[PDB]
Amino acid sequence: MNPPPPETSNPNKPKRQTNQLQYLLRVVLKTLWKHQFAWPFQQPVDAVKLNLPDYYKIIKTPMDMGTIKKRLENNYYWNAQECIQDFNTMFTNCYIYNKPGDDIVLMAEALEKLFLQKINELPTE
Ligand SMILES: CC(=O)c1c(C)[nH]c(-c2nc3ccc(N4CCN(C)CC4)cc3[nH]2)c1-c1cnn(C)c1
Repeated sequence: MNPPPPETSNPNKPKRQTNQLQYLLRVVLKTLWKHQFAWPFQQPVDAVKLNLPDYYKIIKTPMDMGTIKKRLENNYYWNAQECIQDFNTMFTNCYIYNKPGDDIVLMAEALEKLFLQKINELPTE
């Protein structure tokens, strides 16, 4: 069964827009979005559709680039580090639930390299 997707806005959580957050959406997210291995990470894991009845029994902090995209578009993050933590959570969840050698793991490893490749240099203030 699928839990509700992660929130992309919160009236109690303060919003903020920075140069690095604009960079994280314009170049980081949107380039990773166009990678050939991006399709398994563009939406929350549908455990019912994907026949993964144990996914949310294991993953208690799910994350995907679709949620990250909407959060960046809604200025959900306070700074760039909070957004980067969502990217790291998405990758770590994939390595936690799956095993080395899986196609999904090779695809997450390729996106993670390109992710670190593009956050290596961020704009200043
Ligand atoms: C467990 C795991 O780490 C996974 C993650 C983070 N994501 C997927 C995943 N698998 C998919 C298959 C198809 C699609 N599509 C194609 C059509 N398009 C419209 C978008 C939806 C999206 C998919 N995401 C898996 C996965 C690996 N094994 N399984 C059985 C699921």
